[PDB]
Parts: sequence; C-alpha cells; structure tokens
Amino acid sequence: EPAWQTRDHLDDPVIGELRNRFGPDAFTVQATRTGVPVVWIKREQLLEVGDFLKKLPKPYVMLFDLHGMDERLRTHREGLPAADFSVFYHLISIDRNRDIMLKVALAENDLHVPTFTKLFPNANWYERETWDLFGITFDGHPNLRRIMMPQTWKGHPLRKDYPARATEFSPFELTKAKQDLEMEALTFKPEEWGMKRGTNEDFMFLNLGPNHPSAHGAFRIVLQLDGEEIVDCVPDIGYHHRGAEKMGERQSWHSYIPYTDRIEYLGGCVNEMPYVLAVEKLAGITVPDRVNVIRVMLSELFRINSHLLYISTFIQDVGAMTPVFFAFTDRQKIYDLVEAITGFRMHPAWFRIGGVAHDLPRGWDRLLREFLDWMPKRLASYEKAALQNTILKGRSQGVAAYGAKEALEWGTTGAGLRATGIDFDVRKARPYSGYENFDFEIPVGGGVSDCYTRVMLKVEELRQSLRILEQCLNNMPEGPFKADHPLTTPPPKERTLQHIETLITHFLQVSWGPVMPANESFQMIEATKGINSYYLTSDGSTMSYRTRVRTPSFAHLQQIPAAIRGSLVSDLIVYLGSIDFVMSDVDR
Amino acid sequence: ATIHVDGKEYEVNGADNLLEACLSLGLDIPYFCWHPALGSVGACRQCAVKQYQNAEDTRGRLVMSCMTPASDGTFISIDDEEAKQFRESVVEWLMTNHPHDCPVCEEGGNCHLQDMTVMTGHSFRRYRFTKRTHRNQDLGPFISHEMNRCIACYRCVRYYKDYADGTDLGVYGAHDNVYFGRPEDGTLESEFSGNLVEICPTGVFTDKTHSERYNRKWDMQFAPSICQQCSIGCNISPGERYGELRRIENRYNGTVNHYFLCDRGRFGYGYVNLKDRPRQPVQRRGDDFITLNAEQAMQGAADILRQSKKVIGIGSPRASVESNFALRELVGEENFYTGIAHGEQERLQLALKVLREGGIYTPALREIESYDAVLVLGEDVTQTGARVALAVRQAVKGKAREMAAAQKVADWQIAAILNIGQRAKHPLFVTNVDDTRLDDIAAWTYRAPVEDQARLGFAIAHALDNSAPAVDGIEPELQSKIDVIVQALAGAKKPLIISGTNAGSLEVIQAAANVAKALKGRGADVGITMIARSVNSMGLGIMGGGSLEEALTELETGRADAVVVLENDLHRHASAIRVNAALAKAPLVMVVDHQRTAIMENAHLVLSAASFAESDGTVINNEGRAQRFFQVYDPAYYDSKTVMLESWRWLHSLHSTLLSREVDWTQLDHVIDAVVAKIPELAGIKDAAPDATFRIRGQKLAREPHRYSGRTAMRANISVHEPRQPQDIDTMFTFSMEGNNQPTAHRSQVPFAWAPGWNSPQAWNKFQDEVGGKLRFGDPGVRLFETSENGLDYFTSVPARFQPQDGKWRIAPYYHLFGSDELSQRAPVFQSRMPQPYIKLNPADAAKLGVNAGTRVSFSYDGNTVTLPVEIAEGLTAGQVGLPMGMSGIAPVLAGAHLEDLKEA
Amino acid sequence: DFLTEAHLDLPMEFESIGKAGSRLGTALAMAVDHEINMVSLVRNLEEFFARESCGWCTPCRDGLPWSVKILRALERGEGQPGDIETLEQLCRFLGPGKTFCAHAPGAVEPLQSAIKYFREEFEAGIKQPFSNTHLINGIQPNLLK
Ligand code: SF4
Ligand code: SF4
Ligand code: SF4
Ligand code: SF4
Ligand code: FES
Ligand SMILES: [Ca+2]
Repeated sequence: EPAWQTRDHLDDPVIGELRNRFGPDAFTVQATRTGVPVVWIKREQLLEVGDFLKKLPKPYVMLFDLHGMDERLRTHREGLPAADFSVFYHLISIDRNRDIMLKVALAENDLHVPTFTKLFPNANWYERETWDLFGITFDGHPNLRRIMMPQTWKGHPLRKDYPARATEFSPFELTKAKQDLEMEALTFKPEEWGMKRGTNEDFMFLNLGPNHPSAHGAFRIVLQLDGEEIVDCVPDIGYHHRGAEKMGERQSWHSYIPYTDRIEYLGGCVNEMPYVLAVEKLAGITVPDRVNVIRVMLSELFRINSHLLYISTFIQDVGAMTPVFFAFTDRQKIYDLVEAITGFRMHPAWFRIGGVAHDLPRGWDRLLREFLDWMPKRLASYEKAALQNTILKGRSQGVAAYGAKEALEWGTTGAGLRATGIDFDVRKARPYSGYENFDFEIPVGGGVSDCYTRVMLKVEELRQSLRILEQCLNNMPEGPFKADHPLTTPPPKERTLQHIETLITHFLQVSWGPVMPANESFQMIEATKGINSYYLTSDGSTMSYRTRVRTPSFAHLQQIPAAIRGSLVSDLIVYLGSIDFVMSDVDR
Repeated sequence: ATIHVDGKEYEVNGADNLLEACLSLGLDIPYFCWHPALGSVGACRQCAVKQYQNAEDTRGRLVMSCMTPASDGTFISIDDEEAKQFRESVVEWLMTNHPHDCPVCEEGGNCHLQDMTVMTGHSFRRYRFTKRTHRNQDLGPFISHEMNRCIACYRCVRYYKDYADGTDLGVYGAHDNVYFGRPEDGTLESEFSGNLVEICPTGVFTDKTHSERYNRKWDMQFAPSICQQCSIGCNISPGERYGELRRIENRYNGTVNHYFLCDRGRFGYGYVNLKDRPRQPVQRRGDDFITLNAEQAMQGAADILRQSKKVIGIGSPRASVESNFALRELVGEENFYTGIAHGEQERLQLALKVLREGGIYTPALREIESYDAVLVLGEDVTQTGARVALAVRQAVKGKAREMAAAQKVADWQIAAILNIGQRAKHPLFVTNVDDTRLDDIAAWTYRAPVEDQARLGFAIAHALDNSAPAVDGIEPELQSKIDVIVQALAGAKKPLIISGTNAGSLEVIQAAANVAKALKGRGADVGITMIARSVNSMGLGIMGGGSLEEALTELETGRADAVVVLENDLHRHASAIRVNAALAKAPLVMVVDHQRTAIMENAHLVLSAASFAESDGTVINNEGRAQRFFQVYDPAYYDSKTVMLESWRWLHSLHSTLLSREVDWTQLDHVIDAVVAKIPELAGIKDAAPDATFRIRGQKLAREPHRYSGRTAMRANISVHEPRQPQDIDTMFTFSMEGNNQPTAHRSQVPFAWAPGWNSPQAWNKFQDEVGGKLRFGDPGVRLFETSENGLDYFTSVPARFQPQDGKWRIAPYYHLFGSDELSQRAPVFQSRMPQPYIKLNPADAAKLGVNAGTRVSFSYDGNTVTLPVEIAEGLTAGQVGLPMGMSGIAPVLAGAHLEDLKEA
Repeated sequence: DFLTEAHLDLPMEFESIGKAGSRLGTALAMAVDHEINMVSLVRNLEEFFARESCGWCTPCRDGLPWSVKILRALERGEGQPGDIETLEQLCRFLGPGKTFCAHAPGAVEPLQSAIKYFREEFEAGIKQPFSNTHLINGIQPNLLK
C-alpha cells in the first residue's frame, strides 16, 4: 500500500481512546490522504475533547494549526457532516509522534465556536485570523479583532463569495487611511489592543514601525513600557498580507507553485516541497529516487542560503556590520549553483507535480563541489570573528529565554523548539522526500532557548546541511527527473514535442489544469525557520478548493510577548534578530 | 431498476442503457460513438465496463455500457483493472494515427478526444510506425474539414443522415482508410450542417467563421442568450473575445432546442462585428454629423421632443419587450406604432389569437418530435423556422420508433430501430407555393397559391367535421388527396398542425385553425404551431399598437412632427419611397439602432443602441415562451469612447429627461417591473429569469471560465493600467471569472458548459438532470399563456380559388434560410451562401413572355423598375412570379401582392 | 488457432478441437511445413485480416494494422523489445466481446497460437533496442528506468 493511499486511521489508539471516553456516536471519522486521523467533533464537546487529548498518558501538547473552511461550494462531501463552514484544529503529540485533526461543523447562521485559548494560547492569533478571513466568531476570546485586514474592513476575504481580485484604487481612501495613521497616536486607547492599566500614569505606549528593515519585512509593535522595561506588548501584523491562500483557490495546481515560492521568500524550493508533496498525495504520485535526491539537494542549498542570511543579519543586529558582506558572497556561490540548475535566484519555482522542471544540467557537480570547498572556512571565520565575541555573547546569552513548556504551548518549532532539548525535526520524526537515506544529525539545545542558543543551533544545522549536500554530491542516482504518472505536470518535454498523447496531456495540463480527484492531503516539512505545512482540499477540479499554509513565523511572532516581558527594548530587537522570521511567512 | 456499480447501489431507469444511466449518476465512463440524441451503435468500443453475472462473481466480462440495458439487479464495475486497461488501449489505438495537431487545431481545449485521452490516463506513446494521412475537402463557407483528426466514431454521418436527413455527407472506403465527408468538394447542403462542429468529438469539422478570428474556449466571455434570427427562440451561448463576437455555441435547453441549432443561428451572427455600426450618439446639424456623449444627447433630444406637438414611436419585432415598452412609455400608448405593416399585423394577431384563445395546446420545440402526424399549411418551415423542420423530421421517425417498441427493442438501439422501420414514416403533408425541403419525407406536397392552400385546409377541416364551412369547386383528384390527408389526420393519436404568418395569407392561418378545431372536436390530442417572422414578433403582437401605415399617415398629414424609430429599417414593412417621403417631411427623426440602416441619412438624431450581444432583455418566441437574454460583454471595455447602451435604457433616460429634465439610466429589473405592471398579458416575463440580486451561495454567475487569460495584458497597449472590472447592475451575471458556474448550482441560466475532465460540449451531461433530458433545476423560459378552456369559432371566410389575371402577376413568397432575415443577411459570411437574386417563372408564363432561364426581366413596384434574372419554377402555379422575400430591394410585405408590366428588360 | 503434430491424433469435432485450444471452423485444415517461417505466415494472415476490416470498430480497424506493422518489423529483424508483449496484449484485447463482430477474434487466434507454440521465431526478429523518440537539441530527456 502506497503512502498516499486514503486511510481512516481507525487503528490509531487515539480513536479507541476517544471512543472509550466519549462514546461511538460522539464523533465521525473521515478518511483522508492527510496522513492523520481526521475526527469531526460536535461543537459542544470541543473543549472536552481538547482537554481529554491534553491529559492523555502521552499527551497532545501542541496546537499545530487552527483555521477555517467555507464548505458551501464543496460538492464532494460524502461521509462528512452537514456544514456551511468548518473549523479545524491540528494537534501534535511529540511523545507519540502522532497528530490528530479535529473538525467542527458550523451552520451559516450560527457561526460561533468556543475559544481554544484556555487550552492552547496560540489559538489567540489563530482564532483572530479565522474571524478575520471567515467571519467565524469565537466566544470567550479576550480580544477578537482583525489581524490581517485593517479594522475598518468590510467582509471576510476567505469566504467563497468574496471576490479575490484587487478592487479599484481610490486616492480618497488612501487620504482617509493616512489621516487615521496621523491621528492614530492621538486617539490611541490601550483597551482595543488588549492592553490594560496604561496611562498608574507611569507607563508609556511607544510604537515601532518600518525603521529597521533587516530583511524580515514591515510590521508594528506597540510597547507598554515602565521606563525602559517592557511590561506588555502586542505585535501589529498583516502589513505583508498577500492573500496567498485565496490565490490558492484562484490558480491551477500547476500554476500556484510560484506563489508557494513567495510564502517564505528566503526558502525557495524549501517552500515548494510541501506543496508539491501534498499535490502528489492528491494525485497518487510516488516520485523516483533521483527526484527525491534532487529535491533534497535544492532544499538543503536553500536552507544554507537562509541560514547564512539569518546568522549574518543577527550579527548585524547585534552591531557587527562586517560578516554580512562575506555571508552574502557565500549566498552568491549558492546562487551560482541554483541559477545554473533552476534558472533563477530567489524564487526558482522549479519543483513540479511529479518531479522537477528539468534534468540537472551538465556540470552541476563542479559548482556544488566548489561551494562545499568554499563554505567551511568561511563559517569558521564567522564563528571566531563574531559568534565567539564576548560583546555579542553578552548581548545575546540569556536574552528572551524560554523552556520546553513555553515552546510547546506556543507552537514554537525549528531551532527555537530544539534549543529547549526537544528532539523534534520533521526530516527525522516524519521523514519525507527520501531524507531517511541521508546520514545527518539533529542539533539540540541544553534545555533553555536564548537568542544565542538559537543562533548556534542554526550554525550546527548549517553544518549538517553541508553534510547532506556532500552526500547528495557523492551519490546522485541515475534515472528520471519526472515520474511516469499520467498526472505528472507537465509531461517530459521531448515526448510532448513528438508524441500526440503526451502533447494532449501537456495541452490540457497547462491550460485547464490537471484534474485532482476530490480528497484532502497534508504535508509537513522542516522548513528553514521551523515547521511549514500545506493542507490542500481538492473538490475534484483543476484548482484547489482550499489551500491552508501553516507557517512557523506566525507562531513565533505570537510567542514574542510571552518571552520578551520584563526585558528591555534592546533585548526585543536582539530577540527579533534571533527568531528567524520573515513577514511574508507571518501574513501569507 | 437496481444496479450495483463498483459495489455501490443505484436506482436507475431500466429502459436506459448503462452508459447514459451511469453518466446521469455522475459516474465517468469514456465514450465516443454514443450521443444522447443519436442513440447507441457500439462502434468506438470506448465505453467498456466489466459486467458480472451476480454479486458472488469475480470473473465478469467486458461489455459496452452503451449497448447494455440498465436492467434491474445489474452488477458492473467501471474501475475494474481490465476495463481500465481496455479503455486506455482503445484511446491508444485511436492515438496511433492521430496527427500532432493540437496547437493548430480549433478543437483544442474544447476537444472530447483530448478529454478522453486524459481521462483514460494514456500519456505514453509506444507506437513507433507511420500515421495514416487524408486529404481534406472544401465544405463551403461554414465548416472546415480536417480528416487527419478523425477517430472513425461515425457520429457525423449518424447525425447528418439518420437525424438531420441530409444526403451529401457519408462514409467512404474501408478498414483503417474510412473517410467521412462529401462525395466531392462543395457546400454542405443541410440547413443544420453547423451542428457537426459540436457533434464531431475531434477537430475534423470545425467552425470556419470562428476559425477566422480564432480563440480558445477558456479565453471566451460567454453569456446565455436567445438567437435573434427567427422566431423559434433557440438558446445560445455567444462567446466574445477582444470586444468582438467570436462564436455562437448551442446552449442546451431541454424544452426548446436541446443539442441543435440551425445554420442561420449558428453562423449569422456576423452583423454584430460590422465596422459601420453606430458606437456613439450622432446629431445631424445641417450637413455636419457631430458626436455627443450620452448626457448631452439625452438633453438635446429631450429639448427638441418637448418643443414638438406630437411624438410618435415606431417599434420593431427585432427589439426586445423592454425596448418596445420603453418606447411606448416615452411616446404614449396612443402614439405607439408597431413597425410592421397592416397585413402582417393582422396575420400576427390572428396567429396570437389562435395560440392563446383557440383552446388547442401549442407545443414547445422538443415536444414537436412526439407527434404522430403533421400538416404544414403555407409555412416554408425549413427556410423560416428551421429547427421546427428538424423536430418534424424526428416526429416523422416516430413510426419506426413505435414499430421497434412493439418488437421489444430498446429505445436506444437505434440501428435495430432503423432496420425495423425501413422507409415507414408518420404522415407528413406540406403545402407551399413550390417545393419545400421537407418533400423528401412528406407523404404529400401541395404546390398551389396561398388561396388554394387555404381552400385545401378548409376542405380538410370540413371533411373532418361537417360543422366546418365547406369548399365548393374541388376537383376529384384533389378530393382524393384531401381524403388521404383526412384519414391520416383522423387516425393519428397526436396530430400537429403547423402554419404561420410567412405565407402572407390570413386565410391560411384561418384554415389551420379550422383543421385544429375539427381535430380537437373529435377528441384528438391535437397541437398547433405558429411560425412568426422575427425574434420578438409575438411580443410585439402581445403589446399591440398601430401599423406602420398609420404612423406614415400621421407623419404625412403633419399631425406628428417627431418620430422615434426603434431598431427598424422601415423598408422591409413599407415601400421605400413612402417611408423616405414621410421621414423627410418630419422635422425630427430619431433612430435608436445598432445597425447602420438607410433611414439614418435623413435622421436628425441617431442613438447607438446595443445589439443582443451588448444588451439584456426579453423576447417572446413563436410558442409564447418568454426568454431572457443577457449581455455578453461591455462594449466600452476596450474602446472607452463607445457609448452604446440598451435601447430600453436610452428610451427610459429620454423619457426621464423629457419629464423631469434629469437623466435616469435605470436598471433592467425596474423596466421589467414596469412592463408587468402596465401590461398584464406580459406579466410572465418577470419569471423568465431571476433578478440581479440572485446569487449562488452569495456569489454571482460567472460569464467567463476560471482559466480566462490575459487579464493584465489584453488592454495593455491602450494603457498599462488595468481598467476596473465592468459592473453589471442589470443582471445576476458578472463580467469576470469571479462567479459560479458549477453544474450543481441551483439555477437555470447556464452561460457555458464546463466540468473538470469535460472541456467539450459533453459537459452538458454534467449540467443535466439526466443525460439528454432537461437542465437539472429546470429549463429556462416560461410560457406567457396557458391553453384556454374554450376555443374559437370556425372561420367561415373561405376564399375563392386563384385566378390568373392578364397583366397582373401575383407574388409568391420564396424564403431562404441564408438571406431572408435582415441582420443575418448583413453578415459577411452569408454573402457567399446567399443565393443570387432571381425571379421564378412558370414555363408557360415564361414561354408566353418569350423569356428563357437567365434572361433579365424588369418589373415596377411602387414606382421602382427593378430588373432580375429569370429562373424556371416547375412547381409554381401559372399567374405567379416567385420572389425571394427579405432580400435587398424585395421587402417581405411584397408577399401576396401583385405585379404590373412584368416584361423582358 | 495453429496446432502442432501432437494434436493430429484428435477427432475433427467441435468439442475436441475446442478443448485443444483451437476451433473446428470450416474443417478444411492447412498444413504448414518446416520450411515456412511462422512470423512471415502470421504476417500474411494479419495483413489479410487488417485489410479486410470493415472499419466499424476501433480494436480491429486500428489494432490489426499495428500487429501487421510489428510482424513486418519482426520479419526483417527490425523488431524492438516490447513488440511480442504488444502482440499478446492485442490478442487479449481483440478477443470475443471486445470488438463489434467476430472478425478480429478470428484474426488474433493464429497470432496468439503461433506466439504460444513458436515464440522462438518471434523472439528472433527482435534485434534493435526500443526507440520511439529522437533527440531534441536543448531538451534533456526523461530517462525512465
Ligand atoms: S482533434 Fe483534439 S486531440 Fe486531435 S489535434 Fe485537435 S485538439 Fe488535439
Ligand atoms: S469526422 Fe468526427 S464525427 Fe465523423 S467519424 Fe470522424 S471523429 Fe467521428
Ligand atoms: S431556428 Fe431560428 S431561433 Fe433557432 S437557431 Fe435557427 S434562426 Fe435561430
Ligand atoms: S471486428 Fe468486425 S465490426 Fe469491428 S471493424 Fe472489424 S470487421 Fe468491422
Ligand atoms: S460509446 Fe459505447 S462503444 Fe462507443
Ligand atoms: Ca446590461
């Protein structure tokens, strides 16, 4: 049985535990290609089910995702409960190495769910986004305001009846919003932001803006300060909202890949990988070994690129302005290889449904060998010159520290999670794309996640990625770069150019789109900045019915107020430098 | 019946085959040679499924689902591995000889063969040998021929010969060298040849008119519309690209036209793309023609109309119900005139009275195929109401259908039905001034003048019922033919009487009403059909008004000093000299039209109205069904200087500017509400389509496919800034892809058929409740009137027989599908298909005048000595001259008129 | 279907020849001597059957010429791997019930019997490797394993 086969996961012990606790008629098991047990729960039992899952002997400790779905236009809902809308909750048990998706059905008139924030504190921003884009209210939310769109926005854009395209520009509304920006500070009240006890008459409220662009993007933080100390802060995000999920409903399965590239714009093929894996699950495609090795090599090259930018920008944020020049030279060596292979630098859009766009060009191994010879001396030089400097250490060690429990309750993944001692990397826990055939280690911290431990963990991750790249260079399999499946999009170009049935398949795949049979698929990968996941719902058409992108930077930015409370503003900017986020990842 | 497909239970009709039953259930089985309207023949072998004897059977056997009845307790599997392998092998065998042609093939993106190649999963070629090749034929100006792409599915010949009764298309050769086409190069002679471009699943037969300005299906902007070229009211999907009307596709209406159009509707759309159309309001100031915008045109027209002492309005059967009503409201009911002549108005109102007061049910176009005997009186149906002629051919094949049903043959086994029937057919009797295209299947044809055809109808009615008035002076041979018709009509379970206004005779319609009444009095399930002239002839008849002669009298006497002519060239309904003199006498002529007509030279103001592609409205077809047509595209999207509005919008704004000195562009639903409030006989046009607030789960209905391309480049040469999406306040459709076109959406107006995996016209299967039936949530369009409880009295005005007077030549109308309709004859592709102008003569009359075939003779009508070449008509009765109605220079009002000094030029 | 020397001691009845893997047919038997190449004989038979197709239904009309071309290639030693598997698949998919009439099952009976009994002669015509494509300069091919 292939890994993409539709399964109900009734053999999962969590299904038997839920049946013993709540009864057989309390929930409905849905068969998916998500790889996880999908369980439809009544709305009135959601908090009970969540508490039961949190109190299991090997408990579900992290709320991985929480979002909504407009099911009104979905025609293939066989075996599913009646629902105009739905809200899903993806929960992860690291100790079990398992996960469960809970789905709550909602009628159009009764669009309210109990809040999940008492069980999982990252449900705050997840429910705010679900309210913003779908109009689903969450009862008991401390402050349920829009998080992506401005507060004076009409409608909920992820609803199926909301038009996707840009509306006509108007200078009058730009003038009005400029006036709101001008008198935003004059009419600032802490109550609408969730802040309290401000203006005591000792705290000040200070807004941060687009004044420190360290390649992360534009966003705002309003800080409540007792003198120099942060007593509370909320981040203002949505300034980088691109409507990428709505675009997922707007593009074909093939023509959405460039948009996947720009979700986390320092990641490239890393961003492409979960989307094409989830589409290949929908299509029932198993890629050959050469495709797996090529995709792993591209992912690790882009992981090294992103880590180089992250480490150098952290060093620049601390104050040492020199290593960014050399690290971008190393990024140019990576770009030499990536340009030669894919034809592009930052957004290659090179992965395909069923494979990659072209075969490897002749001479790729020379460029890979040159980069693998160039990198280690440069990395050691950066370590000795900057990361072992005691001023940088005094600026970063012990700054914005959190443990394993705080990382689990906020959905922190990647190096921030592993610096707390939790050994959870997707490439080892849930292997994908042939990562199990590579010899590499997962660096973990001592139990405490500071700025410094996160940065050094990413340095060790860079070294491990260099090891994986060495293995990719030494053992690259001979074979096809595209699968021999009819839904491989596009087909191999030479057969398209001389064979009529292949030309027909190409013609219909690039124009109307490949038809993905109606299913739900999920793919989780270890991205550059944490765990990135694609959750795709196909309604049997050539476009996605729903494209949900879970990004780790959203969770990290939500964790910011809990970790930085009681610190200084300098600690905050160092913390932002050490998070490894981009605003495109946060806002999608 | 109960079937089990892949272990799932389904309830189906046992009289259906497994292919149409499984397609009606939403299951996907690839198929080529089967069509819902043509039956099953089992040729292509694509539709293989695995049938098991019972539930406890694992072996099974491969069967053709189209040839297998969907009987009770039938166990089949579609997703069986051997069935999937065989279906892929059938696609592969078709692919061995198929040309590498998809980029340069007009079927691409709309091709059933492409869809089934992808559906079977065949994408790898292992055949390595040569491909067979064919030369192409020239098939005329409408259909392009490319025999390389043929998969030998036999759909074309089955449709063209067995369905449409065409004679000049066939299959030649044998084995893998079978050829589909004409026996030699020439134009396809069938009036329904254009349906080949949708019947053929490949790109062999393609739309040449679309091929000139070709674009793919995903790039089209579609709207549900009604064909404007005659009164039948076939549902169409016009598709536009880059501001020009590109194609007319068939829009499935299970009540009216189902799968098929006629060639006039399919190819006569070219007048929309004419470059001489008015695009802006133009005011004639002396010898100058200045261009106005909408507001100042309204202000100037309103000022001049306010200064006038009496304003009259002249409507047209070309215009919609809303436009004619808006003109009637602008000028007043007592000042409103229908644009047709007095005799045409009398015939149209008599046909209307027979339809909605005769007590006899009038069938829809699909229902015509279920009648057991047909009498056509006077109306050359193939040239005037062509789709009715196609339906009549199906009703004629009903006898073979009944004979095969007596022998327990399934209704989809079409070859067995045709073999059992042989040449047997239901009785058909056609009367005309000459031969018709229905003479090949008619049991009898009566070639006679219109008075003699009416007398034959009156005699048939009298022999059916003695209370009907008798006819004196019937010859014994004609009496024997009358008796043959009488026993054929009396023995029929469902007789159908077809007539219309195109014969130019009131007595023909009266005789048809008498025959229908006599059949109704005997307890028969009789139906009556009236063929009108134009798309909204019945709507103009229901609205009523004075004739064009009265309007010209008002203009000539000086009682009216302002005339507003709506969508009427005025020369088809009255003599051109009288019209020109009356319009020159009037100090204000305003012409609201979308075509450059001859009366615009003397017009003081010309309002650039919208054609059907750029407008919304309602039209009433020949059976009284109100149907809404929706705007296809915004004419101002590319050319921002284009001020081309709906006629009702122009006239409503003119009325508002005349009354309150303020402009009011209004909304379509407001005008429809005004129509149904003021005219109760048109109250059913409210329910022809839902209003503009209708939504499918909150979203509008999309006009263009979801893969519509070039949004940020199609207007980039004009400006790199993308314009605002055109807003549609009038209807529930949006001028974008951001809308709903799901086959399961609860609606009746479908702009185009597309489903995932079905890009061809076969997606209409997904849009239907059952395949070949109706649309899933009802066919659009409602009937204005029900059958009345009581009928009319017998018409006692039996005319005298035709007598040839010396020196006077009675004009016999000859209609042409390509040429008689005004707008379609303006289409450039129709000029090659148009017959050359002529005059038909009896051999005795031509010998008396000393002329041969081809000699040019001259005649004077209303002081216009015009010269035409003579051709000899064998079937025309002496004392008559055959003239082609509706052509250039020959108005349709000349039918039934008389000619003087007809002599050799 | 072809039969061997071991089937010569079989009564000429419908039932006896039917269970031997053949048909009684017209009962006018044809003897094939050792000097006759089986591939050329089946090529002659399939050429007759393909050109006598009435052209109504796809498997016979478009699959018998494919078998003809494969047998012609095997005759001159131009066969490629997968040709015999293609012939066997054509025999399976042109059997009874798959085509509109019984012309094509009769057409594929001698082909399948000759492959069953004389497979060494059909394998001897496979000399060249499989090549359905030519190289296109600038496009690297997808090398399937
Ligand atoms: S008929 Fe269809 S498959 Fe053949 S060339 Fe045209 S689009 Fe391609
Ligand atoms: S020309 Fe078209 S409809 Fe006719 S047999 Fe060939 S593929 Fe079928
Ligand atoms: S029969 Fe009349 S309404 Fe129908 S397609 Fe032809 S011209 Fe148009
Ligand atoms: S199997 Fe029979 S019906 Fe089919 S093409 Fe061959 S000879 Fe004709
Ligand atoms: S559709 Fe049944 S054999 Fe052609
Ligand atoms: Ca409109």
